[PDB]
Formats: sequence, C-alpha cells, structure tokens
Amino acid sequence: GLISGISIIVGTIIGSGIFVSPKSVLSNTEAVGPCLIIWAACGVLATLGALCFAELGTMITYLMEPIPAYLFSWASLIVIKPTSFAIICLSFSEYVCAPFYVGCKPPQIVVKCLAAAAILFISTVNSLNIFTAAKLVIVAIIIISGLVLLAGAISLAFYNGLWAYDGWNQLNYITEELRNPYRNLPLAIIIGIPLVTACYILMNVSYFTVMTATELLQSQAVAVTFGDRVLYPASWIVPLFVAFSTIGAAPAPAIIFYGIIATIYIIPGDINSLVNYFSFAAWLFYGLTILGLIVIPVLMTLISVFLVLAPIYLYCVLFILSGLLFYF
Amino acid sequence: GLISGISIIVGTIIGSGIFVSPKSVLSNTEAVGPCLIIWAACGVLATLGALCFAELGTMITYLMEPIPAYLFSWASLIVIKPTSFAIICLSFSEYVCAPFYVGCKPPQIVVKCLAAAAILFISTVNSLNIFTAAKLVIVAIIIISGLVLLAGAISLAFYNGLWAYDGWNQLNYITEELRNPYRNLPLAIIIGIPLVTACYILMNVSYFTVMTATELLQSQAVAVTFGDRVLYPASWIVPLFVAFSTIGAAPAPAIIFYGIIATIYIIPGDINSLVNYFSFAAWLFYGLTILGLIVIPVLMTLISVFLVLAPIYLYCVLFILSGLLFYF
Amino acid sequence: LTVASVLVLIAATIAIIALSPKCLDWWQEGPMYQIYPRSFKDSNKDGNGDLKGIQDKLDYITALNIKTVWITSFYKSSLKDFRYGVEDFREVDPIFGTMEDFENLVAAIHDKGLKLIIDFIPNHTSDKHIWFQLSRTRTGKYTDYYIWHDCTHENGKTIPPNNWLSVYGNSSWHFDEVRNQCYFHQFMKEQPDLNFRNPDVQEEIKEILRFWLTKGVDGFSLDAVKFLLEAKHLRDEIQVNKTQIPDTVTQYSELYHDFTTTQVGMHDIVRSFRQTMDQYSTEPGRYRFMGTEAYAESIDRTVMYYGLPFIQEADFPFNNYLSMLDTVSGNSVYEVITSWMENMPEGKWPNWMIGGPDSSRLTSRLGNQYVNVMNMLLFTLPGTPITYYGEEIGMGNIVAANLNESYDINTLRSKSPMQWDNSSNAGFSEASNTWLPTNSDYHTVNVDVQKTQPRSALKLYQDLSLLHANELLLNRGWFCHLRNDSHYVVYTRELDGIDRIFIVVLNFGESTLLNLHNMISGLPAKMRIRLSTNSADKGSKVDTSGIFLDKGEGLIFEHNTKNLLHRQTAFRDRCFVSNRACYSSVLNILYTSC
Amino acid sequence: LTVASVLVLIAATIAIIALSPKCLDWWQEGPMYQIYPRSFKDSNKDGNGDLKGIQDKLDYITALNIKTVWITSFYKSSLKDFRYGVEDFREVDPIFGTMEDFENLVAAIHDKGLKLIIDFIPNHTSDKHIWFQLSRTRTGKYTDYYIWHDCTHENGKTIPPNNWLSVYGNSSWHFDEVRNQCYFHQFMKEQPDLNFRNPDVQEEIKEILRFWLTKGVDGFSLDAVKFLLEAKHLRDEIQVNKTQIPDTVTQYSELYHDFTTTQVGMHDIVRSFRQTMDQYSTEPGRYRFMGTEAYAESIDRTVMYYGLPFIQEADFPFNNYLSMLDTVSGNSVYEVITSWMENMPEGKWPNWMIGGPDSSRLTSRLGNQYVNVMNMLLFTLPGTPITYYGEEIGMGNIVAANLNESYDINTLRSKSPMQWDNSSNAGFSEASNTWLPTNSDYHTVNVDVQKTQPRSALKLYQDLSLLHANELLLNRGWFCHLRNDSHYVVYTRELDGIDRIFIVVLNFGESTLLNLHNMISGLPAKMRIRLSTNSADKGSKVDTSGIFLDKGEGLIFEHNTKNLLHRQTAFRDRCFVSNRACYSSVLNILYTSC
Ligand SMILES: *[C@@H]1O[C@H](CO)[C@@H](O)[C@H](O)[C@H]1NC(C)=O
Ligand SMILES: *[C@@H]1O[C@H](CO)[C@@H](O)[C@H](O)[C@H]1NC(C)=O
Ligand SMILES: *[C@@H]1O[C@H](CO)[C@@H](O)[C@H](O)[C@H]1NC(C)=O
Ligand SMILES: *[C@@H]1O[C@H](CO)[C@@H](O)[C@H](O)[C@H]1NC(C)=O
Ligand SMILES: [Ca+2]
Ligand SMILES: [Ca+2]
Repeated sequence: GLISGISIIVGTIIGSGIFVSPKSVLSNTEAVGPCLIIWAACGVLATLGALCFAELGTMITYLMEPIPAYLFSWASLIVIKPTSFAIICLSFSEYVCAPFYVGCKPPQIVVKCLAAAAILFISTVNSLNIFTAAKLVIVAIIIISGLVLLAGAISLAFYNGLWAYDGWNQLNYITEELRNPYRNLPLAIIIGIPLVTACYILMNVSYFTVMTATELLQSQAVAVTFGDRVLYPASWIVPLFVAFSTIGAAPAPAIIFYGIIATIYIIPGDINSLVNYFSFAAWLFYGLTILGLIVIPVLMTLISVFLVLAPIYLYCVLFILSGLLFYF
Repeated sequence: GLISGISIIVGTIIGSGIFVSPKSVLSNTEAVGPCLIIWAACGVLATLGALCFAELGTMITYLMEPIPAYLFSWASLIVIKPTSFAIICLSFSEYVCAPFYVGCKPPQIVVKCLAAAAILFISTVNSLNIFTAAKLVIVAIIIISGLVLLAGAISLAFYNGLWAYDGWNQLNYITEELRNPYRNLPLAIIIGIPLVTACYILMNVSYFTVMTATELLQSQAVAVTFGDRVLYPASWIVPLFVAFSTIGAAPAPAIIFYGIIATIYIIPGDINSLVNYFSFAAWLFYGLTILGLIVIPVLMTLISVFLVLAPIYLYCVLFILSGLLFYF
Repeated sequence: LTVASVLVLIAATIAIIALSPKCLDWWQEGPMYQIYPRSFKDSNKDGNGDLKGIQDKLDYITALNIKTVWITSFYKSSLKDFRYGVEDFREVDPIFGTMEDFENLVAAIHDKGLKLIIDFIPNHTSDKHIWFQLSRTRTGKYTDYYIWHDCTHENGKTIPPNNWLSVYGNSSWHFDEVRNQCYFHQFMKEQPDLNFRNPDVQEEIKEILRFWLTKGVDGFSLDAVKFLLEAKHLRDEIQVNKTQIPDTVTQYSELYHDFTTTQVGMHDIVRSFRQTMDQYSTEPGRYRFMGTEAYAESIDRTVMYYGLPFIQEADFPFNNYLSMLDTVSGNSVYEVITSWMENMPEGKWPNWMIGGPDSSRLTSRLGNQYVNVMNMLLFTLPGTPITYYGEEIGMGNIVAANLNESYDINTLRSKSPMQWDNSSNAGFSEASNTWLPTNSDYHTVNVDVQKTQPRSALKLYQDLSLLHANELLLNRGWFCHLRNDSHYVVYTRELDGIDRIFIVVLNFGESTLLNLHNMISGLPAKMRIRLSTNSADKGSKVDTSGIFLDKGEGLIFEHNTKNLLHRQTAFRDRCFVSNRACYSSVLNILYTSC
Repeated sequence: LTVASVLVLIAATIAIIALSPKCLDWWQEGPMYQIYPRSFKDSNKDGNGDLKGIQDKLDYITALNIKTVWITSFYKSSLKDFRYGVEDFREVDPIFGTMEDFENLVAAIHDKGLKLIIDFIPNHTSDKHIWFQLSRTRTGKYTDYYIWHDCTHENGKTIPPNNWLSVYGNSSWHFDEVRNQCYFHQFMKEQPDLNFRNPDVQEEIKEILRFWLTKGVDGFSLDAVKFLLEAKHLRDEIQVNKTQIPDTVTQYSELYHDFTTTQVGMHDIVRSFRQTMDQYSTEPGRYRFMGTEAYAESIDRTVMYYGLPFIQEADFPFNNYLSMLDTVSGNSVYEVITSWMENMPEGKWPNWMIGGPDSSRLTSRLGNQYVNVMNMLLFTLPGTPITYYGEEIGMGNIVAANLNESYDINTLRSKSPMQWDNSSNAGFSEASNTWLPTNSDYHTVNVDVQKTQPRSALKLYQDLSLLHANELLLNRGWFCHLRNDSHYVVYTRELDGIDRIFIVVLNFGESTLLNLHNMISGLPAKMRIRLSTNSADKGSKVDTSGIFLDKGEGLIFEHNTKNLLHRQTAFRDRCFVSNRACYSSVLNILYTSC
C-alpha cells in the first residue's frame, strides 16, 4: 500500500543523473560544504514541488493550464522532450566510452556519433525492470563501499544538481491507480524524495573520501574512476552497469521528429552546454505554472525568480519567443 | 515457398548433436575414411526415412500405428523425451566449463551438478529464433574456416551418428500449414536433409585437418579445441555460442516429472552410457514404426535387422520387457 | 537507410577506439624542474631551505609549464653529500620540515596538476642507522644485512681482503672493533653498502618503497644502481698499470672495476623494483615513474636500463650526457644526440638534462652566451627535458666555502641558493648567515628582474615550454637530423598529417653563416622565425641561402609542406620516433594507421 | 525449494572451478628416457643407429610408462662430439635417416601419447657451415656473425689477443689465412663461437627454433647457455696460480673464467628464447619445454635459470648432480638432495638424472648392487625423473676403442649400443662392424632376458614408473626428509587429504640395521613393503625396531595416518612442496584451500 507507493516514487526519481551532476555542481560552488547545501536545497525544492503537484494534479484531472497552453504544447515538442532525450543519450555516450580513454578525455567526434547511433537505435526499437534493478545496485555498492572506508556561479550548481532529480513533476501521473490519494501520495513524497536526497548525499561523500576535490574536475566519468580505486580486481562492473542502465532510461511521426532535431543539438553543444539550455526553458515554465496557481508557494516563487534573473541563453530566446510568434 | 520449407526443415534438423557425435563415432570406427562413410550412410538413411514419413504421415492424418501406440506413448515419456532432454544439458555442461580446464579434462562431479543446475533452471523458466541464428553461425564458421586451410562396433557408430539427426520424425507435424503437401513436403526433404548431410560432412572434415585422429578421442568438447587451434585471438566465441544455443534446444506436472527422473540418470551413467541407452529404445520403436507401415525395401530391411541384432543394458530389459508385461 | 546509418556510426566509433594510440603518460609530456630542497626557498627563517618554501613558490613552477618536480633526496641523513648516506628512510631530518610539512607539499602539488618525484638510495645506508647498529652486535636477522668479512687488524693497521678501492678514498673495507670484521662500503667510511643478496634486505627495500607510495610521491628516482651487487668471490681487480707496485693503488681511476659494478643479477633487482611499484600504478591516472640514474659509464650499459620488449625495467635512465661536456661545438653536441638515439631501443622515451647537482652550472661551464641556445636544444629534442633549479636563468657558480658540515668541496658550486629577489640573500631567506653564500651578482640576475624586462633569459624558457606543450610536433614527432657540421647543428621535427615541420638551427660555432639550401631541399625564398636565442627577431624574414648567426644564436623555422624528410629514402637511417602516429586535420584525432 | 537448490549447485560448480589447481603439464608428470640416436636401434642395416630404429622400438618406451623422449642432438654435424658442432641446423646428416624419417618419428610419437624433445646448440657452429664460409670473405651481413679480432700471425706462430683458453685445448683464438683475423671458438679448432651481440644472429636463432617447432618437436633443450656471451673488453683472465709464468697456462682448470662464462645479458638471451617458444604454446595441450643444461657450476648459478616470479626463463635446468658422484654414501646423497631443494625458488619443478651421455654408467661408477636403489631414488623424488638410455637395466661401460672419426676417447664408454636381444651385436643391428663394439656381457643383460625372468632389474623400473604415475603422493606431494645419516637416507612423501604417507628408506651404507622408531613417531608395530629394491619381498611384514637391509637395498613403506610430518612444528624447515594442495576422498577433486 503505502510502502509500494513510496517504492514507486523512489524508482521514478533516482535516475541517471546522480553520477553526472556532482562534476558540474562542484565546478560552480568550488567547495564541499556549499555543494552539500545546494544539494539539500535542491532536494527540499523538489519535495515541495512534488507536494504541490500532488494537490494541483488531483483537482483538475497541459492539463494544469489558451495562448499559454499553446506555448507549452509548442515548447514541449522541440526544446523540452527532444532536448531531454538528447541529454540522456549524451550521458550514455560519455559513460560507455569513458573506460576506453583512461589517461585522457574521449574525442568529441567519437562521443557524438556514438550518441547519434544511440538515438537512432532506440528510436527504431520504440517504433516497433532489469535496468532499474541494476541501477540501484551501483548506488548501493558505492554507498556501502564508501562507508567501510569512512568510519552567477551559484545558479549553475542548481542546474546540474537538479538534473539528478529528473521525474519529480510526473509522479502523480503513475501513482493515482495504487490507493486513495488522501494521505498516501503526499505521504510517499515527503519521505520518498528526501530518502533519495539522503541517498544522494551518502553517495557524494563516497567520492570525496577516495579521490580528492581537485581530481573530480578532471574526470568526465566519476564512477569509472571510483571503480578502479576501490574495487581494483573487479573494476569493470561499474562502467558496465551504469551504461547498461543508462541506455534503458533513454507515435511514428513524434519519435522521428524527436530524433532528427536532437541530433543537431549535440553538434554545436557539449553535455554541459545543454543542461543549462534545458533547465532554463524548463524552470521558466515551471515558474509560470506556480504563478498561475497563485493567480511552499512563498518559497517556490522567490526561488524561481532568482533562478531566472541570476543568469541575466542568447541562442534560446530566438527559438521559444521568436520561432512560433512568427508562425502564430 | 519451397525455400522457406527447406529452411524450416534444415532448422529442425541441425541440432546440438553435430559437435558431440564425432568423439563417439570415431572411437568405434577408429579411422577417418570409414567415419565419413558412416556419416554419409547415416545422412542418406535419415533422408530415406524422412522421405518415407512424408508419404506415410500425409495419408493417415501413435497416429501412424493399440498396443504399439500405447508402448510408444509410454516410451516417449521416460526414455525418449527425458533422455534427449538430459543429453542436451550434458552437452551444454561439457562445453561451458571446458575452457576453464585447458590442460586436463573437467571433473565428473563438476559437470554433473552444472548439468543438473541447467536442468532445474530451464524447467523453472518453461514452467512460468536467436538460438537458431547463433547455432548456424558456428556451423558456417567451422566449415568456412576449415576450407581456407584445406585447399558390435559398427552399431555404436550409427547410434552416435544418428543423434545429430534429431528431428527427422517430426517434420510433417510443423510443415502441413505452409503449402500443398503434393510436391512440396517430399521435395523439401529429398534435398533438405541431404543438404544437412553434406553440411555435416564438410563440418567433420574441418576437424581432421586441424587436429589428428588420435586427438579426437581425448577431447570431450571437440569444438572448444578447434576454436583455440585456428582462431587463437578470438577463441571464446566457440564455447559460448554452442552453449548459448544448446540450452535453448532443451505443462507443470510434465516438466517437473521430466526434471526429477532425469537427475537420477546422470548419477550412474556418463555421457557415453546414455547415448547407447537412448538410441537403443528409440530405434527399437523406429523399426516397429517402419514395420507397421509395411503391414530400396530390400536394403532398408537387411540394414534394419543388422542395427538391432548387432548390439544383442541391464537397466533396460526391466523396463521394456517387464514394465508392460505386468500391465498387459 | 537510417538502419544502415546507425551501425556505420558504431563501426566508426569502434574504429576510432581501436586506432587511437595510447595517451602519453605524465612523465612523457611536460618538462621536469629538478629542485634542490636546501637551496630553493626558506620559510621558517633558519638559514636552510625547507619543503614549505617549495610549496610557497609552487605558483612559479606552474608558470614555467613544468610537469614534474623531482625533489633531490631529503631524508634524515648523517651525511648530506656523497650519494646521500641515509640513516632513516621512514623519517625526515629536522631540516626540510617534518612529516606533516611533506604531506602538505605533495597535497598542494596535486592540487595544481603537478607531479612529484623523490630520490631513493637503496644501495647504502649510514653508520647511525638502526640496521648497522644492530648488525655489529649480531642481533637477530640483522647479522647479515651488510657485507661482512673476516679480516686481520693488528696493532698498527688493517688489511682488507682484497684491493677493492672506494670511489671517494682508499681501502673500501673498513674494520670495526665491535664485530671484529671488515665491512664493505665502497663509498665512504660511514656509508656501509647494504648487502642485497640477503632475501630479507631485498624485502625491506620494498617496505620503504610502499611507505612513500602510499603518501603519494608519484614515483621514485634510484641513485646508485650499478653499485648494488658485488662479486661473491673476493678476488683482486685488474689494475690499469700492470707494472704498478701494490700497496700503492689508492685511486678509483687506476683500477678496472669488473667485480664491483654491473654484476650478474643487478638488473633483476631493478626489475623487481618496478614490479613492486606496478601494484600502485593500476589506476588510469596514477602512474609510477622509476629512474635508474647510472652515471659514469658507457652508452651501451646505460641503454640496458630501458628494459626488454617482453619485460619492463624502467621508463628511462637519466641522460648524464650533455652535462659533462665543457667545450661545446658542432661535433661534440651532434655526437651526444646521435649516441643516445642510435643505442636506445625503439618505442622507448629518451631524455635530456643540461645540468644537475653534481655538475657545474651552464653559464659557468659554457658561458653566458650559450644559456639561450642550450635551453632551446633541451626543448626541441624528443626526450623529456629535465631542467636543474636556477637553470632557466643564467646563474653562475660560486667559490668553494669552508663549511663545518661534511660536504664535498667540489660540486658544491651548484648548490647556491635560488636568486628570487634583489633583497638580502637574493630573497632566499630573511635570516642571516645562510648555509651557503648566495652568488654575488644577484642584483642583476633574479626571477623578479628577468620577469619585468623583455628580451631576458626567462621569457625564452617560458614560451619554449609553452611551444613544447601546445604544439604536437615537439610533444610526439619525428627527429631527423641533418648530416654533421663543426659550426652549426640543424635538425627537423615533423609528424605525419601535420603538413608542417619545425626546422631548428643551433650555431655552437664562431659567428658563421649558414646556407639552408645545401641541407634541406624544397624551402621557399623566405622563412619566418619563431622564438630565437635572443627574443628580438621573432616573426622576421630570412632567406635560406645566407643566414646571419652569432655565437650564441639559435632559430626555429616553421615551413608548410608535405615533403617530410622521414619519408624520403635518403633520410631513413637518421630519423627516429618513439610513438609512430598520424595526424588528421579534418577529424582532430590521433591515428596509428594512416 | 528447488529455486534455491538450482543456484546452490551453480555456486558449487563455480567454487570447484575456482578452487581447482592448474593441471600438471606433460613435462611435470611422467618420467623422461633420454635416448642416444646412434646407439639405440638400427633399421637400414648400416652399422649406426637411426631415427627409424627409435620408431620401431616405440612400444617399449611406452612399456616403461615414459612420457618424454629427449633425443640427443641429431643434426648434420662435422663433429659428432665436443658439444655437437653443427654445420647445418635445418638439415639432418646422412645418418639417422632423412627429414622424412624424422617427420614419421614425431608423428608416430604423438599417436602413442608420448612427447618429444630435441637438443639445441645455439652457442657455436661448425667450420663447414655456410655462415662461417661466408664470414671469412666478408660477404654481406655475415661479416660480423662471429667474434673476429685482429691478431698478429708471423712466420712461425700465432699470438692470441688474450690468454683466454678453450675448454678442450689451448689458445681459444685461432688464426685463418683468408680473413687474416683471429676468431673466438672456446670449444675446439673447428667450432667457432657464434657472436650473439649481433642483432642479426640473435634473430637467426629464432628462425631455427620456429623451424623445428612447426615440425612438432614439442620443446627444445639448450646445450651451452653459459658460453653464449663473452666480455667485450678483451682482458686477460685471473690465473689461479699468481706466481705461474705466462706462455705456459694451457689448461682450462688453471684459470678463473670471469669474462667468458655467465656474462651480463646472457640470461636475457635465454629469456628471449622462451618468448619465441611462447608463441607456439598458446594451445591448451601443446606446451613447449625449454631446458638450459648448465653443467660444471655451483648451485646458486644453476637455480638462476629457473627465472623470477615476474618473468619466465625456463621450466627447470637439468640437474647435473647425482651423476658426478662416484662414491655414494648416506651423507653424499643427502647433501645433493638438500642442495637443490633449498636453493630452488618455491613453486618451481625440480628434476633429477642419475646418468647421461657425458658420464659413466651407473653400474660402472657405483656398482651392480646400487642399480636398484638408485632407480628408486629417481622415482621417489618430487622432481621429474630423467633416465638415460640403457639405465633401466644394468649396462656396464666398455673399453675405449680407436675410432677413425673425431670422437672423445673419454665419455665414450656410455655410448655403447642398446642391448636388445642376445643375438649378434645384442640385437642392435643385423650388420657387421658396428660403429661401437657392444658390451661383452650382453647374453645375460638384455631387455628380452630381463622381461622373462622375475626378480630382475627391469620390472623394478616398470612398477616404479607405474607407482609414480598411478599414485598421487609421488606425482605432486610434500617432501619431508628425516635428519642426516651416513648409513641410511630416509624421507617421507605425503599430501594433504590423502590420509596416507610413503616412507622411503635407502641404505647407501654397509649392511646396517635401521630403527624406524628413532626417526618418525607414530608408526605401528608392523609395516608393509611395496617394492623393496631387490624384488620378491614386496608385500612382506617388517617391524619398525629392527630392519635388515643389505648394501644395495631400498624399501617403500605405506602407512595410514593423519599425522603428516609437514604439519608438526619440528618438521617445518625440512619439508618442501611445489604446488601446495589438499586432497578430498569424498569429492574426488583437487583443492587449494582446505
Ligand atoms: C704506469 O704505466 C707506465 C707505463 O707507461 C709506467 O710509468 C709504469 O708501468 C706505471 N707507473 C708506475 C709509477 O709504476
Ligand atoms: C696445445 O697445442 C699443441 C699443438 O697441437 C697440442 O699438442 C696440445 O695438445 C695442445 N694442448 C692441449 C691441452 O690440448
Ligand atoms: C703454482 O702454485 C704453487 C704454490 O703452491 C707453486 O708451485 C707455484 O707458485 C706455481 N707452480 C709453478 C710451476 O709455477
Ligand atoms: C650430518 O651433517 C653434519 C654436517 O654436514 C655432520 O657433521 C654430521 O656428522 C652428520 N651426521 C651423520 C649421522 O652423518
Ligand atoms: Ca651494493
Ligand atoms: Ca659464444
């Protein structure tokens, strides 16, 4: 009942973003304490957002909000679904060819064609539970093995830290068929998302006790370097499981359109230039969604306006604010 | 049409018996020439048998012949289906643990528990095309790679040689829904089974040009030793594909009963004491099936009586000569 | 069509991974800057340099594009000179700080992307060592830790078992009144050679290596490798002068050392040192370097430390050549370069160092005019350039002072403190009566003065390391030398797929003119210079037929052509490369097959 | 329940595969029977033995439970003795058949499950070799294939560059009138040493090794390894007699050979020989053996050929000991066994051979009474027993005959033809005037006579190899020797999990009585014998306190107990094992952990 809903919520929240985020969230905070503080803030923000969606989605059942709705429909077809579809494939490409280049970083040509091949493969398969089980093993191994050896720039840290929490806005869509949402859906979120937050903190401290702070910057795949410095004899299981589970986490005209324009997103942009490109438009409409509810909320509004005015991107306002306004 | 029927016939004939038979068929002929002659004789015999069944099965549609039918039903439940189910698992066990013991043969205890574990695994999976594709690759690789480097005791040879031709008696059961059986089913057999016969001969000569005749006797898995003497850098693909396809070739009360009495068959009998134990009862009822049709022929009769009187074990006369005589 | 295009990409990626060569390790790319720990920088204001002073000046090391430090031996030693006789390998002397000061130095080095190397002396120990004090009393397993032999020692004088002489005096067998036996030292009276034929002793050295490897020293540098093992048969060595009377041979030069140097099994001990360090090199980025540093020997014996194609011994032996050369010319410099490239096995990484601790300074041995041209030769060679401390600028030798500590009078002129500022003691220390007098002409030669003024001999060292690190022709490229001359040394650095070569010209003569049309074919009417050994004519125009070169003058020419000398049939026996690879301009990646 | 039982089986199988030790190679299990190709069996009726005669008697080799043959060097040689100076490595002499007769011999050997080994002499060549005939004229690359040095040779005599003497005469530098230079041979006047410092020569030996490896020789056996490299500095060796006058030292014994034996880099050449043969050992059943066979040296130099734990050199060097021993006693035999087991690195496989080609026969050096006891010692030791041809029976030496061919007068007594029958020439050949006279007492000593009669010295060799092959205690078991005596040698063979030990007692004394209660503790009142070197008495009853042993008497006792000596604290420094394993009676498999 309740534990089943909690497990379902935890399953759709812990994705392939917990071992890709720290490298980008530490390059902005440049510290350890502030990094954990930003991670806890992102966790509590996702918790509040999911708790608000649990009360906003079960009372109006695009469905939550004319012109704004049309804009959301138009944005979710180009810059939301296809962009996030390319980031997952770019993360899979930078992790399956990382152990091959030990001393130096992989070439940009190799990672792009490998990511494009991953896009065309799953787009063809989809046009015609094992990943989750193997994904939780690595998170459990790194945490357990980490404990046996233990006892402007602030906005980019949130962008990279919140990418690991990918799926907190679509929790009520796959949890309304379990039991009564009276005191089960908000209960499985107030203790399910913070459980992942404590899981992410216990997983991040496992990296800082093996490799120092300066080694995390010059390491594209932080999990493959943790797998050879601790589990030296069995070091191939880490880059294999996190790659076998990443490819799993990634309508004929909809899939083809989502795979064609996603290939042109990896040519002029790296894996770091796309996270701040997707989280900009995503959180821009997230703030409009919270603002629409007003017309938790006192904090969700003050933190959303800061996430937009701090960076103020130039190649984004001419696609969402100029592309369709000439069409409409 | 015709090519589809030929492919279906070839698929159900080439089983996991082509890389297990030569070791037992050379220990009786003790030569290379007579070995290929016996293989060609077995091939033409299977061809004639399938051609006769193609005319006997499409005119009476157990179904081909009272007491004989009851005996066939009783034999196919103990000594035909469960015995052949154990030979496939024994062949998979002797091929998955063969590369581990390079210099010496594997222990008898290790191969039996590994075969018993394989029996319990597939019996549990079944109680709740990729194998064929990977199986034809090894047969094609060994033949192709074999050509780039090329240019009493007589009854046991037939028993081990005919085990590779396993499935020639159940061809009309899965070929009556393709097209007219007027001139398609007998046509796909007179050129489909001899095609496998020539395929088996071209595969057997690939072993005698790499390893000598005396090395074939002291080699339980003849394919794993051919994989390291020719394809030295890539030598793990041979013991993996032939084991991944063997486990695929191998009703809750029926599977449990077929897995319980099959475990007690590997304790007092080796892989050589079971082939002459299954082929004895199998060919005994095969001769009764041909005799039932009567009630080329001058040669089919003189060669069938020799195949029965030459072998003429203590655990067999109390099942076929004592089991039903107390029931009748 | 897309179903075929998806695998054509996977086939392309698996081809790039299979054709990509192995990336150069940290010891192959980036120069080294050998630092003397006692004459670099002082912090606690005591008179002597310390490890904390090196941490304070770490930002200057990165300013020279330096990759590795290679700190000279800093241990608790009763003899600070003469191969650094150590009395405690696990502890540090009161000088150079404490163990915590060392842990903060290596940690700060890793934060700036630099690498560390420490000197290791497994050959001998000191008289005050706990192993030698326990060996004279025959206490436990330490009774055979040293080479002991029964000798006669009566009222007046000791008699050694053989005529084996030490490198620094007489009678390499000394008698002690506790054990009543002679011990083999071979270096000094208070430096007993550690017997390596004892399986216990060979394993005790492994514990010392693993002790520093856990600290993160990132490699070692062996000091005396050829003196490890000796002949078990205590036979007399062959004298150079056959008619010479015995009881008079007391010099290390007048004796053939065939039983005390490079014995059978000495390399196997060096092979075992790499096997121990290989356990800590399993990490992809944490590789361990090992240097042999075998000096005063022929070229065929030095290249034997490179190892065999089926067994790894060491990365590269330290190139002692180019340092003992006092008078440099076109033929002396060319012979040294060809002696190393022709004797070294292929696929290995060479190295070069102009000066060191046991050698005179560059400007004091060659001259102030050769400071600029020798720095270019160090960075234009395929090997790993190794730079002594204070060598980037022109620092002269000092006169021999009478120190109360046991120090070598000679080879001490190179231990002068680093000239940082123009303040008291050249900014080396704010204290008085330093351990060694700073060179007099420090008001004109220091890092602060040479940084503010242009055309100095400090910027040339900066852009040379930048050109060596940025350009791929100097990192991993072919080396094709042109003939032989007595007044100019010219060689070409090239690489497949670059479509551009580097022509380096060094004079080493007497203000002669060079005709480049007689050496290399296919050069245009005008060529541009890159750096020079004067920093005033870069980016100028000079024709090939007729180039004005001064005494201390060197040029680098950058020509665009696809006529590499390494492809011609004539330049096949004079072209060497370590990692043969091909460059691609369209796809910016490294290729093996091309 | 079944879903848990299925994985508990897979966990059991993966545990057996992970705990199963590596199976013993063909060179570790099964004895060797060294055969002289010229004195074994003749077929074409010419007088000399051939390779076809060995194929005809192949069934007798399997009757002795022999695994490997190790045929002595059979090449086209101008000198059949003195280290077998070969003039053609790719061809066979007119004797021993042709190349087709050799291919039929190795093929017939593989059909019977046997293994082959051929001798290889890469050190020197013959004067009639195509390499030496092309070296005297300086034709191409062969001008430096040998050690050539300019020497003075005037009207009367030649003067060598140094006093280096050959093993078989004077003046190991000989002058030729074609090249006008002295060549280094070190063995004989017509056996020039092949210079191995030439990279071309070292690669030419690889082609000779790969030539026979494709034929299927199943390993090699190097003859002279310590004579490969010499000192580049042609300096005079140290004389044993310092006061000895020069121009008189002409014996190989009165000279210390420190520059012509075991030089730096000699082992690296041996390390490269294994690397070449490793390319043909990739098959699981086709492994290549390599023996060094370094004779006349100390024990510490012989064990160096075993290799290091991180680099493989050779399987085992041939144990020259137990063959030079003329007078055997309790102390001489015990010292030889302990000298090899204490100096050999652990995890290696030892070996033993009682006789060979360059040694006297067993019954001629020790006596007919010691033939039975020495055969038991060969099969009761952990090493691989190596048996000379005709050694299984008691074959005496023959007198030295005057042969027209260049053969050594000494060490020729062991080259007597094999006594097969009691017919003419002992059935060795149906022809007359054989190459060597067959021993006179062949009517009483032959394989046919010893097979028909019981209590002979042929059945003892048969059941010893059967006991060594069937029982696992003799194949791979512990070796715990008991103290030291001058009139009996006792050792125990045991293994973990067998619950049964083998007590071997050899007299080697003068008909003394042994008290087994003083050596091993826990023995019962009565013990049974197994073989009892002398036959008959097998399966008899003897009490421990008081055992009657003759001069040439040996016993094997089989006791059932779980009180293995290797587990006690007293027998810890006198117990050795190569592959430590534990046996299991319930599950008949080999275990590492127990
Ligand atoms: C050293 O050699 C020279 C011969 O050139 C000669 O003086 C003598 O043999 C030796 N010197 C002394 C002082 O003995
Ligand atoms: C040395 O040379 C002479 C001349 O042939 C020879 O008689 C003698 O045997 C040689 N010495 C030895 C030990 O062979
Ligand atoms: C060999 O040594 C002995 C001394 O024991 C003495 O005869 C002499 O020094 C040498 N013999 C000859 C003949 O010189
Ligand atoms: C055993 O060996 C030692 C030294 O080798 C010897 O002194 C002793 O006499 C020997 N004991 C016997 C019984 O031979
Ligand atoms: Ca030493
Ligand atoms: Ca030689």
